Amino acid sequence: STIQIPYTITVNGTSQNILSSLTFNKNQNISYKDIENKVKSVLYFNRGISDIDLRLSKQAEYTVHFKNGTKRVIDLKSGIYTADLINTSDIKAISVNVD
Ligand code: NA
Ligand code: NA
Repeated sequence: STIQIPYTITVNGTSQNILSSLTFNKNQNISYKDIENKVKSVLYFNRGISDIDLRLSKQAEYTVHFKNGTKRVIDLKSGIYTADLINTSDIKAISVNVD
């Protein structure tokens, strides 16, 4: 009843094509706040980037890449106010960039 959604994290750059993914429930509507929590978890455990490191970064975002070719960029240092939910099975991949 779960699926993997691939993700990548850019902090200072790697020379690798890392095949990492996050576990989500299949075909479930979720919020951008839910995704933000999962992004924060992998930032900490994979890269040692804590919430305080995000507070002290000049810019940070994650981007949801949809299967239809469109994207939504979420600013990790700003509030999330949309009520829109998105379906996990419509998501192709998630990218994260922290400065
Ligand atoms: Na990278
Ligand atoms: Na913003």
